[PDB]
Amino acid sequence: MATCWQALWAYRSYLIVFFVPILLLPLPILVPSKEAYCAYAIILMALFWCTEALPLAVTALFPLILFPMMGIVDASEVAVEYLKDSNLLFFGGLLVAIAVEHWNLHKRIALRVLLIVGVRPAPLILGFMLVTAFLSMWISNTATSAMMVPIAHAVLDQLHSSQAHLTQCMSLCVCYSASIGGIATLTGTAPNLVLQGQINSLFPQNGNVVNFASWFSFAFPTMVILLLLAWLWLQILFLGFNFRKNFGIGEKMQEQQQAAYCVIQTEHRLLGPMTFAEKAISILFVILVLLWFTREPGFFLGWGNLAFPNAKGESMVSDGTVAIFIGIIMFIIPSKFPGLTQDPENPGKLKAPLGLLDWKTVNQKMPWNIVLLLGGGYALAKGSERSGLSEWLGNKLTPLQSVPAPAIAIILSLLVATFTECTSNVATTTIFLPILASMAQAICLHPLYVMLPCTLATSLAFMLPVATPPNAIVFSFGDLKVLDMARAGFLLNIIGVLVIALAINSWGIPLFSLHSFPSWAQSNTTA
Amino acid sequence: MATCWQALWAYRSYLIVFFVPILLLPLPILVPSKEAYCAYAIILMALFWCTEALPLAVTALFPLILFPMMGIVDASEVAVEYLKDSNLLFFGGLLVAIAVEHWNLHKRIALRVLLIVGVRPAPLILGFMLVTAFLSMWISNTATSAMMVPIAHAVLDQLHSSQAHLTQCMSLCVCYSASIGGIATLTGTAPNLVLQGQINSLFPQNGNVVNFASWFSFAFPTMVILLLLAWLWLQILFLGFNFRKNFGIGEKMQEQQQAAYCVIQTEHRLLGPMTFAEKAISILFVILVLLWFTREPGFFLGWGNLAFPNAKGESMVSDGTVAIFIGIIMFIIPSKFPGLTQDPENPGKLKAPLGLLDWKTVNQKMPWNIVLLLGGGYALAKGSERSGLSEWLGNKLTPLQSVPAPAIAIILSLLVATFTECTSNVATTTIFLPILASMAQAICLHPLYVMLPCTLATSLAFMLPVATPPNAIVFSFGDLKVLDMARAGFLLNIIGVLVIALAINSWGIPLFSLHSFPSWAQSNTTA
Ligand SMILES: CCCCCCCCCCCCCCCCCC(=O)OC[C@H](COP(=O)(O)O)OC(=O)CCCCCCCCCCCCCCCCC
Ligand SMILES: CCCCCCCCCCCCCCCCCC(=O)OC[C@H](COP(=O)(O)O)OC(=O)CCCCCCCCCCCCCCCCC
Ligand SMILES: CC(C)CCC[C@@H](C)[C@H]1CC[C@H]2[C@@H]3CC=C4C[C@@H](OC(=O)CCC(=O)O)CC[C@]4(C)[C@H]3CC[C@]12C
Ligand SMILES: CC(C)CCC[C@@H](C)[C@H]1CC[C@H]2[C@@H]3CC=C4C[C@@H](OC(=O)CCC(=O)O)CC[C@]4(C)[C@H]3CC[C@]12C
Ligand SMILES: CCCCCc1ccc(/C=C/C(=O)Nc2ccccc2C(=O)O)cc1
Ligand SMILES: CCCCCc1ccc(/C=C/C(=O)Nc2ccccc2C(=O)O)cc1
Repeated sequence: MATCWQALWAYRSYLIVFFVPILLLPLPILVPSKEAYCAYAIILMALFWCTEALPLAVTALFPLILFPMMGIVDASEVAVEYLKDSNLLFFGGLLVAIAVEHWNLHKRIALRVLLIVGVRPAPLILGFMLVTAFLSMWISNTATSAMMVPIAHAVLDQLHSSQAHLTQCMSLCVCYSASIGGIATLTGTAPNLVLQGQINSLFPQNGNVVNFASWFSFAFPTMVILLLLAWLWLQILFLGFNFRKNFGIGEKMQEQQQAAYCVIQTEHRLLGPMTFAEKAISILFVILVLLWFTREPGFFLGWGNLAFPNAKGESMVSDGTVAIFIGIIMFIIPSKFPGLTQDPENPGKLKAPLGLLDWKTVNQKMPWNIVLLLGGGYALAKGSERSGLSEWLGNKLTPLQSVPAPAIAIILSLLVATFTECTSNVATTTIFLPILASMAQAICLHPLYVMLPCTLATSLAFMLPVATPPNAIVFSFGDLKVLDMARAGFLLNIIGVLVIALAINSWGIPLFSLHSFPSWAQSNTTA
Repeated sequence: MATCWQALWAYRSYLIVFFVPILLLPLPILVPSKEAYCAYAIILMALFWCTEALPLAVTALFPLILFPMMGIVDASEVAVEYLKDSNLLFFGGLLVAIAVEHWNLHKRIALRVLLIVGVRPAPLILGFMLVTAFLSMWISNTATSAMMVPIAHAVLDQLHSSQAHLTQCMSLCVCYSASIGGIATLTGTAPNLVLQGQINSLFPQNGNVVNFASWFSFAFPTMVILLLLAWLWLQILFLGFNFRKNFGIGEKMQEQQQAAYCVIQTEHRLLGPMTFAEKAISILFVILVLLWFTREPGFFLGWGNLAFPNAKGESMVSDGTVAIFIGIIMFIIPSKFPGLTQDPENPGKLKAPLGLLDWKTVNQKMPWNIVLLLGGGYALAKGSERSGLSEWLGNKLTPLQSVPAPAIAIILSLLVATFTECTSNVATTTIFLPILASMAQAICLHPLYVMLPCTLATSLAFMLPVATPPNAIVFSFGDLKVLDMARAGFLLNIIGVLVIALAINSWGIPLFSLHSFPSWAQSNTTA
């Protein structure tokens, strides 16, 4: 009787696997098209992540057994989508983070951070949101998340150990600041450069109206307002809304934080002179970031364009090649260089010191499930283009002409920021942007009024682990749930739409003259 | 004085990394072309595998940092070569081998094999060479090596434990029989079907001279002679040439083998009735092989052509899709199905049984280095086509016309079997075969006399771990060296050439009429 409601709650992860793909079978049966077959696979994988029925890397293997056997794409063509260039940037970025962790260099950094900032929950999070968003303005968002996530994990382990929901608030703040901060520069992310392509290709006489100096004046105050509104929402949701326990003001919080800071000062006064392994890894860490800043900056000419150019003039060497090249070097350098030890067998001959990385410790400490989880996001987005789901949704934005013009920028921002959680940012932008230019010419509206919110809203990807590859790197240590990401990222999409709709109707109107319909957007069909 | 020769022998793995890429710099400097830049990367990676200076998966990351920064191919195009379709067949094939190993089913199979064959070294190896070569005639060579290598490893662990150089002789015999046995049928391997394409496309009036019934009559006696000559060479090299210790004849070998067989009979009489986890995995193992036999057989119509066809008529579902689909199912089925246990925290609610596979045991027992080692072989072969190294070597076979005709089949077989150790079998065959047809028409020679040894010699890949993806699967357990493979595979290439040159000059002459220059190979330029 009452034992039936006990057992079925224990079997809740086996009842979802058996009853979710049956309850969605009205979709690929009643509307038999190739677009409905791709929408079935998107809802299915999004429901297996929130309920956590399967492991995260097992659900990412579902495009390998769905897209062939419903006719979307061949099996050999869906297989080469799983190890792209951004997978190797996560691979080589975590080869450095393993050698930092193994030689106790993460205990040196996490004690030097907490001596500067201090044991306070909320100013420590804002200290990590500012450095991550500042770094993401100049390098790729995957290179920032692969570097800052193992550092933010070592600070939390040194905070909790020295004190005897904060670990989810700090893992999400590095995920979100790497995506929010990338929109303040023209070369910050990838869909920002597509808008400069589609403006110079659609309207060839614009006179360079979208350059580095005018995009920065429009999108940098949007980044700062969206950052401080994301810090307030992440603090209210996961930490309390007390706003005095968070900053630690008053008594009974100054008694603990003096007793927590005096442990950190003692723990830092031990672990004295640095070893040879810490001196060689910290030098290789500065060289790795200095080669990321100056590889292809865009506003001057880096070493990736002087040496190694292609026919067009861009770089054949990406950010992943610099990360693999440094991680290979760590297999070569000895760890204790004059370390002639003795071997137990054949006493005889001597033994060599191990390198800064050996394969035995790389095989243990590597998050191999994230490499598959990131690869399952590309195959889910590639099958969305090969079926025609992006083209079908793009041809539904056209009858939105009979809405007043300030409300076309809001409805379009919601539809792009929802749809970009499934697909890629670069492929959504190059499809939608020719459609919105032809729609703006028909209702005597200026372009870059429906194209500028369409470019900024592809970077508001805050819910699912397949959009914005920063979203999957934060699951490398298993202290999160995918429900906890979707619980914080839903209202952050609606906050981010109301900020973009503020920046396009105030301080976006004078520096672009959005009230004129200028003389480079005419055609033979307008007037 | 004498301590200098002690220390430098200990540092032998750091002196090779520093002095091999300096001693080969005369190649990319003196002959500055794009073909010499690709030959430099091939010799470099082949020298780091034999001397074992770096780990096997680290050397496979070298096309990611070589081919971009010497102009061969872009970094984003060399990155999507590392997870192809045959990587996922090794992945899903080892998901089943982990669940077999974890639930002690490998102890049931390894005791049932040794009760049938018996503790004798040399007839046990021939028992594994026959079943592997028979299975490889009907399915892909990667699916046979992914299934038979964990079974042959469990027999050796049960042989050595029940007895108190054989472990290298048995790992290589499953590697070589999966490649040798695949040439006896037309649909056995991939370059065999390319010859039926290039014959029907070059000479359209051949009258179907290469079909299933005539290829089998020519290439099946070649497979059996090459198999028994490979069993004799592997036994002489690794085991002794005593030929009575191997078969175990005489006294002092019948005293041990009766005392070794009586341990196996006792060890098998324990481990009684099978559990639920052994009954569900053994049924999923028969269904996996039954779906591999009948997917796309070629001589009748499988389920891959009836259901899921493409526009041409072939299958959109490959052997990798069947292996992933079974390995996903093992995450769903419970292991002890009415297993309502108790949880220590909240005594209260109950707990669910784990599946047949959980991610904690997959993350430990998976050979993740072989997935990278197999991917480094495709990127090394793809960069050989994008530079033009295969085209350059193909245009050097043309001036071989002024050699007597039985010696053109031997020289060409040596040059293909050497060059195929670096590149792929399918891409070497589709480049070389149009060149040899045009060379055969100019010296009044029959085709399929220089094309039939060119098709059979792309399957004699026995030295390096990048050719024939069976060659990299045998390193999954680390009991081999790459030098031990190259020490057995060098003379097996010269043995395999002298067998092909026997089958093309005896019993290859009457059933193809190779002495006639028939009426379908004429042109406007011949006579
Ligand atoms: C404002 C909050 C900032 C929080 C910053 C969090 C992110 C830190 C990223 C660290 C990146 C490290 C790159 C590699 C470094 C290699 C060198 C190395 O390890 O040397 C040993 C060094 C410790 O040397 P030792 O003291 O001799 O043991 O360890 C370090 O990693 C150095 C500390 C790095 C982080 C410092 C961040 C300071 C930001 C200050 C911003 C302004 C604060 C204003 C408010 C306070 C005013 C007083
Ligand atoms: C000739 C040498 C043959 C050597 C064969 C080596 C390769 C064996 C491949 C085994 C593939 C197993 C697929 C999955 C099986 C699931 C079922 C299962 O495990 O059932 C429990 C079963 C044991 O059941 P139990 O006895 O109740 O514990 O275990 C097995 O896996 C069955 C044994 C499989 C291998 C048998 C090979 C026999 C070949 C005979 C060829 C002719 C020999 C001529 C000379 C001797 C004459 C007397
Ligand atoms: C539940 C787990 C353990 C296994 C996988 C179940 C689902 C995730 C997928 C895998 C195979 C899928 C099926 C693969 C192919 C088809 C055929 C498809 O219809 C056609 O292809 C009709 C013919 C055509 O128009 O081409 C309708 C959906 C369906 C049944 C799919 C329904 C959803 C299925 C069962
Ligand atoms: C030894 C490990 C620790 C680091 C890597 C060393 C070698 C494996 C590779 C990596 C980079 C390679 C270099 C990359 C580029 C070039 C330029 C190349 O010449 C040109 O490209 C000339 C200009 C042109 O014609 O395009 C000659 C080889 C060289 C020096 C390569 C020599 C071999 C190098 C040093
Ligand atoms: C299928 C993919 C989507 C998953 C379903 C889903 C899950 C969560 C949410 C967002 C809930 C939320 O934002 N709730 C709150 C609001 C205001 C204050 C506190 C909360 C709170 O939940 O704590 C939306 C949708
Ligand atoms: C750079 C890639 C090639 C590696 C170099 C290389 C390594 C090994 C060999 C083959 C040696 C061999 O076959 N030797 C023997 C012959 C007859 C009986 C016993 C042996 C024996 O070595 O035990 C050839 C070349």
